[PDB]
Amino acid sequence: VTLCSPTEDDWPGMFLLAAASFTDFIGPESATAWRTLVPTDGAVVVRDGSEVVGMALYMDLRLTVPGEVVLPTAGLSFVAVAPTHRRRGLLRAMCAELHRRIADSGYPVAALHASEGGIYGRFGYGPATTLHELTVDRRFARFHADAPGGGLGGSSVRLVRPTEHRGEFEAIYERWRQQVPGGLLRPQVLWDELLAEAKAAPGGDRESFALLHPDGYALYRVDRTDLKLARVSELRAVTADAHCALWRALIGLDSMERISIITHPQDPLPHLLTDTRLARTTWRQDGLWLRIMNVPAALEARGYAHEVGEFSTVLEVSDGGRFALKIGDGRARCTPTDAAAEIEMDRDVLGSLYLGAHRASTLAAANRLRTKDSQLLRRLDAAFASDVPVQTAFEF
Amino acid sequence: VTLCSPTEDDWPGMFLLAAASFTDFIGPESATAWRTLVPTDGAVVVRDGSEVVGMALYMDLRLTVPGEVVLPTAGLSFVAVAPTHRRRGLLRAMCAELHRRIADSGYPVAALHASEGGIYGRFGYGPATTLHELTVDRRFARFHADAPGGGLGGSSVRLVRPTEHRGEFEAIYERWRQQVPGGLLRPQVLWDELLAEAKAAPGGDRESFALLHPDGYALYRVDRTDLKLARVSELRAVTADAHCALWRALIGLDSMERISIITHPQDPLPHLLTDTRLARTTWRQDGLWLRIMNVPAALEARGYAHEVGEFSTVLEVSDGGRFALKIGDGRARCTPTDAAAEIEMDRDVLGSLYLGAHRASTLAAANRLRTKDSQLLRRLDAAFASDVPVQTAFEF
Amino acid sequence: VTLCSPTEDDWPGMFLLAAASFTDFIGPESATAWRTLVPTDGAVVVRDGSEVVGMALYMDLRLTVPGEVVLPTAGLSFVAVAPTHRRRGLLRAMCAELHRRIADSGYPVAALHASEGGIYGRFGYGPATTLHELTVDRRFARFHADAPGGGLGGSSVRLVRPTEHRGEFEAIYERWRQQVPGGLLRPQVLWDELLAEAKAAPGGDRESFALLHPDGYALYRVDRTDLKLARVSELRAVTADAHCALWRALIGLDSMERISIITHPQDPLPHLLTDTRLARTTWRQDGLWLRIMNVPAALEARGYAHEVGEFSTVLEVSDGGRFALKIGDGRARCTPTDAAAEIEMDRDVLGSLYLGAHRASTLAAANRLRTKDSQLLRRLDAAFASDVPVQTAFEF
Amino acid sequence: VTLCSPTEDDWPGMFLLAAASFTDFIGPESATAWRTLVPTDGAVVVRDGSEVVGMALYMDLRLTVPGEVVLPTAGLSFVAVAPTHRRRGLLRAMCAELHRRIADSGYPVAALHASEGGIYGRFGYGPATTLHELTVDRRFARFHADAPGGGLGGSSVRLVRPTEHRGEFEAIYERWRQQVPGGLLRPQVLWDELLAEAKAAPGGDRESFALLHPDGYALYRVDRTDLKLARVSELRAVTADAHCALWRALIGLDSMERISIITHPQDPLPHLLTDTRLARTTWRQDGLWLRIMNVPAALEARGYAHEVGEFSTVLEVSDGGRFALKIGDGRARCTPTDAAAEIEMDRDVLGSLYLGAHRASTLAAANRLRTKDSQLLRRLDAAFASDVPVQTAFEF
Ligand SMILES: CC(C)(COP(=O)(O)OP(=O)(O)OC[C@H]1O[C@@H](n2cnc3c(N)ncnc32)[C@H](O)[C@@H]1OP(=O)(O)O)[C@@H](O)C(=O)NCCC(=O)NCCS
Ligand SMILES: CC(C)(COP(=O)(O)OP(=O)(O)OC[C@H]1O[C@@H](n2cnc3c(N)ncnc32)[C@H](O)[C@@H]1OP(=O)(O)O)[C@@H](O)C(=O)NCCC(=O)NCCS
Ligand SMILES: CC(C)(COP(=O)(O)OP(=O)(O)OC[C@H]1O[C@@H](n2cnc3c(N)ncnc32)[C@H](O)[C@@H]1OP(=O)(O)O)[C@@H](O)C(=O)NCCC(=O)NCCS
Ligand SMILES: CC(C)(COP(=O)(O)OP(=O)(O)OC[C@H]1O[C@@H](n2cnc3c(N)ncnc32)[C@H](O)[C@@H]1OP(=O)(O)O)[C@@H](O)C(=O)NCCC(=O)NCCS
Ligand SMILES: NC[C@H]1O[C@H](O[C@H]2[C@H](O)[C@@H](O[C@H]3O[C@H](CO)[C@@H](O)[C@H](N)[C@H]3O)[C@H](N)C[C@@H]2N)[C@H](N)C[C@@H]1O
Ligand SMILES: NC[C@H]1O[C@H](O[C@H]2[C@H](O)[C@@H](O[C@H]3O[C@H](CO)[C@@H](O)[C@H](N)[C@H]3O)[C@H](N)C[C@@H]2N)[C@H](N)C[C@@H]1O
Repeated sequence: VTLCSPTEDDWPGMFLLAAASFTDFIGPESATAWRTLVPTDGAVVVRDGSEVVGMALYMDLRLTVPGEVVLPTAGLSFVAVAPTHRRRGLLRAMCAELHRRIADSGYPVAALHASEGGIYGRFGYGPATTLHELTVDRRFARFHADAPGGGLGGSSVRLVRPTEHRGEFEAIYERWRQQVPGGLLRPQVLWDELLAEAKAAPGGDRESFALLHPDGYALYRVDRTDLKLARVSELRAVTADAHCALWRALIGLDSMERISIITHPQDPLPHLLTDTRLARTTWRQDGLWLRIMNVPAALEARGYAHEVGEFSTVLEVSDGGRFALKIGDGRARCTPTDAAAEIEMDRDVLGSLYLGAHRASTLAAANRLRTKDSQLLRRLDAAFASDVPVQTAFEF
Repeated sequence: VTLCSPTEDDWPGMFLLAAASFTDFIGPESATAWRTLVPTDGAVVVRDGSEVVGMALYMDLRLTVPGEVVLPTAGLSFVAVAPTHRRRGLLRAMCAELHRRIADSGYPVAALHASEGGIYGRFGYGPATTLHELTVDRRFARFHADAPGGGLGGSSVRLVRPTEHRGEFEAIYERWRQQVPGGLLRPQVLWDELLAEAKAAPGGDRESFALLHPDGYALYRVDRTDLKLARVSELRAVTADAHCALWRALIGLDSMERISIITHPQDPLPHLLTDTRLARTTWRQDGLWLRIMNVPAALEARGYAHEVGEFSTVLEVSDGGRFALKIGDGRARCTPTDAAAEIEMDRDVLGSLYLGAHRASTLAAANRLRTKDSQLLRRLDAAFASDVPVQTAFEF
Repeated sequence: VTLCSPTEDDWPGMFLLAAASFTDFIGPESATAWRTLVPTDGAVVVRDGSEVVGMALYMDLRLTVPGEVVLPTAGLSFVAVAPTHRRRGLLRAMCAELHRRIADSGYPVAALHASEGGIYGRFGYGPATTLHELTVDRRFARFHADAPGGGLGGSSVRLVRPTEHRGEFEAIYERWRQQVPGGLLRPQVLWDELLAEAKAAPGGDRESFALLHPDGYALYRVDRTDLKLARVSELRAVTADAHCALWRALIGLDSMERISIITHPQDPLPHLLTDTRLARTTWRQDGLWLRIMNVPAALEARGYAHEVGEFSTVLEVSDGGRFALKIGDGRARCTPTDAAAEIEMDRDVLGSLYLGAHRASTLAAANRLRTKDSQLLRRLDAAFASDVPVQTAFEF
Repeated sequence: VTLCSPTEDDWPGMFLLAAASFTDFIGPESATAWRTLVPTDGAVVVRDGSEVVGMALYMDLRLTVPGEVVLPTAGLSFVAVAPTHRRRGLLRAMCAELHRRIADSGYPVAALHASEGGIYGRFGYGPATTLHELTVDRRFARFHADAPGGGLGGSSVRLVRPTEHRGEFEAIYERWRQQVPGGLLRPQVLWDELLAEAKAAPGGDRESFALLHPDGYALYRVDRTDLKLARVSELRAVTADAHCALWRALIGLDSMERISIITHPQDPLPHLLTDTRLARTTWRQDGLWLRIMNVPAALEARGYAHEVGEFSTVLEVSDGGRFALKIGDGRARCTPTDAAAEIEMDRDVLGSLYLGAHRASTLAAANRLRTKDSQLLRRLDAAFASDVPVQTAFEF
């Protein structure tokens, strides 16, 4: 039982572990298209002797952080251990090895989508974003008088087939993912897989449809079993007008009873209607997890709030070291130090705070970050707060 | 069809309307005990001729706003129109007559709990707090190493009967309601009714039990049909230690599978556990609704964030007039004016912003509040943000 | 095992059988009030030897048949055989004995409400009325432009306590039950029990409410578990304006989501709304069962349609004999004969046709009534067709 | 916003609008086969400017009315508007244009199947047939002694594969559709679609089977998820003997617990069983909708009841003129007039009455048809009543 990099002979064996560990595994076909994003020396395997019984890999992704700064991010995926080799310490060996490779490759941050909220708590990964499923009873849904595009006249939204307007979607998404914190770059290979999942599979999902705006798009599909529910798989909108214009079209679906969308907590849809409660939050869960690899490099690259007063403090990470942090006028200075620490927090506590979805005061009451200065807490709350609402791009 | 104040002969007719309109009507018995909080001329009735076919009233309450300031608040309750006289315009007359009396009684703000999120949107009421039902699978629940009171020793929490410790609960709640925004003063009569609902009703609710801490308490009861669920009806905790100590006791219930609590979104519970995903938000809804009656009086009495630069702007309320606002050092200056306005919003929009549950940027994207200056928006978001997270006190 | 009339000592044993056989047994308390409607030698018991192990009785009722004629009707009720003595022939012995007593007392017709549609098919009882449960989604419900009382002004419907208006309910019901086919007389003892079932029972049903009109009333209650459903237990309307005005009030219950009512197939409610489909038929079942005791007495006393041409024919009942029937201008002559039979049907087939709920053409297609004259068949459909729609009064 | 006839270049765009608006859309393949029934200039489209956003068409169909007379009927189908162009008045323009085209082609009546019972209420369409689902628990279902084919002997029903016996099915249906009111002519192209849906689709419906009587056929299939329910999609029987013969076969399916069938209210199935209540009506809805295009041409071509006295009256339609009607001996005379009106009804009210599914007394109670003569009402009920029970043919 040892650890090494995989070969071409290992890939048929890696699909077998994937299909048995992941129920939503996209088959042996699509995993090759996802492989084009995995860099060389970006995957680890464990053999027994010998059959492959452990695997874990990261992808080269581009995550947008607050202040429209794009960071190279290691996207952890395909992390699976055979049921016959658990409790031994294969995950502990694989994840510790990959982080060593991620740190050598020069990645400031590492990210993943968790299957459970307890596996990746100690590994330094913290829930950085929040998924927020909204379900709208569209039969009662009526827009507020203040909602944009209230008058009569040719609406700027069109009902189009998703595969026939690909070039337009790639352009809109690119404009979205650069200005919205949490946005990820979608390469050519990922549009290939997303657009192939739009056509109706025999015995699977229904045919997807698209609503097209010059500054946004809605990618929806009717549920296979619930023929009265339209499930919006994707909603990208650049302008505030584009968001409202796409929803007037979505509630326009007179064939449907309900419209469901997995979105972000600060979605302005509830206020867009007369009855705010008609946009019910049916489901809430953490989305994208973050592990800050390079502490000073990640904190400096992020954009902060201009509203907060200029302050300086010494921050301590569990086993990441001790860092001096200077925040003022939107930008931050971060350099390694050894002066007396004011705030003490674990590696995963910084992960949650980074994108600004979780307040430090909330984590302080939970005693996840410790400080004797209560005024410093109020300043970290304001400084880490993102100007543009945090969103989850896509699952990987 | 005429509107007037109720006499002693009207109450028997009023209880008829109340029982036919509200399914959870406490009965003609308990409604008289709730009446002791309604001031003279604080109720209105509509008769047909003659039987009463429309009623509305408010209660004298004390709401705590950001900055530990306690405001006199009109608590709109018992608002019902007979099913034989709907679409006739009885509510429009009654609510207008009560607001008149509320303004003449010098109340800065009015408050209610909505049965539907669309009825009171036009009357100036906006969702001021947010409810957040957390269901924790306690079997999988394990506390984080950072959680307070992690070591062994005699726990300061006791399992006591709620009716036998009334003096302690009243003392703890009074401390809680004064320091937490959204907190309401609970008089002698409401404590009488709360403890009356603790005892198990024949064929109804089960017997309530209490967990008592020197600085907090937990009121819970087993669900009538779900024998494995413990429903925490009330959780009040003054100190950060008390919150954690009470939750160790609640997860200590080895008889139960799940512990459910209706709380606020900023609850530190999920971070207390090793698995944050175990504290599942099963239900989300608006709680307390607010209508600002006296605009300058309400805004000046409120405490604001220090972590924002001093600014001044002219705010306009759709039909409430025009006001100049100066925010600096956590306090605000507000007086009526007629100089050009920089921000335009409806009366209900201010209600949502007041306690600081909703951000101004979110309402701006929904075009509920309008401005040309985007810098002002960022400042309004930070200034209105509550330091101590907002909580819903009780339902009325 | 012997059959005889019951004494005073038998009653405590009868209530044991009733409680063990009927789930909705009103207890030993209320069954004594129902006993005041059972005439002397109108009840039979079967003892073992000695304990009572079989019971059956009939009540002196007054059924209104087409043409506003009221016939004294024996109402079979409390028919139960102990589980320890079934498949023995106790029911066949009891029912034959009661049919002897009914015919000796001189009742033209016999009536019951069946627990299964197969037990009383052989005994001569046929499904005489059809129950029709309509559940209306009142949130979507909007009245048609042609619906009576569709303007502004004081509505003539009141929301009242049912127990405080007994005098008016009895008066309206009496006017209703006399003009509507299938209507039964309700004695003082039954109004006693009806109003006693209106009050809220601890762990049972909720408090019942009433909507009163000069020419009609509606008794409704919110379901014990479904707090968004209001069940109309009773809707007596004399005039067409009363029916419409009560349904404006019923849909006026803004507290509820759905209004359910068990009524008749010829209810004008669906056409009273803009969308006829909003009044969905959620449940269909047979109501009152009818067995003609005296074939010539019943057919003569009934009222027939004036539209059909005058015809004379000979009909035969399987074991009831052969009768010549002369139908012309509302009234009919029925005298026993030995001439050639043109129509042949079982005793229960006449029972179904009598009130005019089931057409003869439907039974002829099923071969329940036989004839070689198809022109005679069309004349039977028109003649037995009730001018005023057939309704079920109350269950017994 | 322009309305015109569709070209060949419009069809790919029309399929997109069809698939998005209809969930049960038969795909771009099958819609071409249905288009062989759409006559030249029998379709309309609305373009934006240009993309097609509104569409509506009618099919050349042959409906059988009471009296075995077959009328050419325009079958409205594919009527849909884009979700981006609703509340604009596209349906009002399209339907009015088609009604203008239908009248020019010389059609007496127009027909459709509605998605909601409120959209086509004002356009002149009324519920003309009634759907009636019956779920029979075949485990308890035992046939009555009077039911045809009682004793032993070789049954004249066979279990056959539907695709191998196309010739007989077309022969039986043609006999059925000509003698039964509501019967539609099913051309060569529609039998292609019906038999193509018989084969088991991967992940969809299961293999369809057929029961063949020389005078009737039964098309059934086991439900996708409910492996104990046999869904009878089609039951056509010419003789009353065949109807009973097929049901002995259907209840013969010992693999099933329940047999469901969407039929008509006057189905003689319950009277075939010893327990009439085993044939439970689980579902009840309106079927075919009829708009009378030519008032005198349709009324004269219909067969009326012989069992009614001869009468003459003047009928009006709100905005469709005034007509003199004379009914006697089964046939009617109708010519446009301007003499004082006796009966006043909307255009859709006549549609409901025409096929004889809805009684005039019920519609007069709901004030949908007004007359001061109550005697005239009783005669309209008897005259319009169809001798042969009305049935829904197929869904279009
Ligand atoms: C695959 C995998 C992580 C388990 O491998 P494993 O061999 O049990 O992991 P290890 O033995 O190295 O465990 C190391 C630590 O992680 C924790 N851990 C591992 N799997 C866990 C799980 N499913 N839930 C909670 N904690 C887990 C253990 O508590 C352990 O702590 P310790 O060091 O104090 O003993 C595990 O998640 C699994 O089997 N899941 C199914 C496949 C899957 O869906 N993967 C997740 C993709 S995001
Ligand atoms: C009680 C009550 C307001 C009904 O009275 P009503 O006579 O319909 O009220 P009015 O006719 O004065 O309504 C005036 C306006 O309020 C709106 N409105 C009133 N009740 C409403 C409801 N239940 N939902 C949505 N909007 C409502 C109407 O749209 C109307 O607008 P308009 O002025 O443009 O016509 C109504 O809320 C009700 O019946 N609710 C059930 C009883 C209850 O539980 N009370 C509410 C507790 S929050
Ligand atoms: C009460 C009662 C009928 C049972 O008595 P029993 O001794 O089984 O009746 P018998 O043996 O005299 O049955 C005589 C005939 O009636 C029929 N019958 C009796 N009970 C029946 C039932 N529950 N369902 C269908 N048919 C029944 C039998 O087919 C039998 O026919 P047969 O003479 O060809 O054998 C029976 O219905 C029962 O026990 N029900 C529970 C109490 C109850 O609810 N009463 C009925 C209210 S309508
Ligand atoms: C197709 C269609 C009716 C939408 O068109 P539309 O542009 O909204 O119709 P219009 O704006 O011309 O509406 C005209 C009238 O019809 C009524 N109406 C339109 N759609 C309606 C619906 N879904 N339900 C009830 N009423 C409706 C409106 O009340 C309006 O009345 P008004 O003249 O008093 O304002 C609509 O049914 C739809 O979008 N559904 C999806 C496709 C479908 O299923 N069609 C029905 C096939 S049978
Ligand atoms: N317009 C504001 C409305 O507020 C209240 O409704 C509210 C009820 O009062 C609430 O009931 C609560 O308050 C009542 C007393 O009013 C208590 O008896 C009960 N235990 C408690 O749950 C219930 N939980 C929610 C409901 N919206 C008033 N009853 C009616 C009034 O019209
Ligand atoms: N063979 C005819 C049978 O009719 C009745 O059953 C019927 C019950 O009497 C009915 O109960 C009704 O009648 C009883 C009184 O009999 C009322 O107390 C009750 N509120 C009311 O619902 C109930 N709704 C239906 C049931 N089939 C008799 N109880 C028993 C008798 O054998």
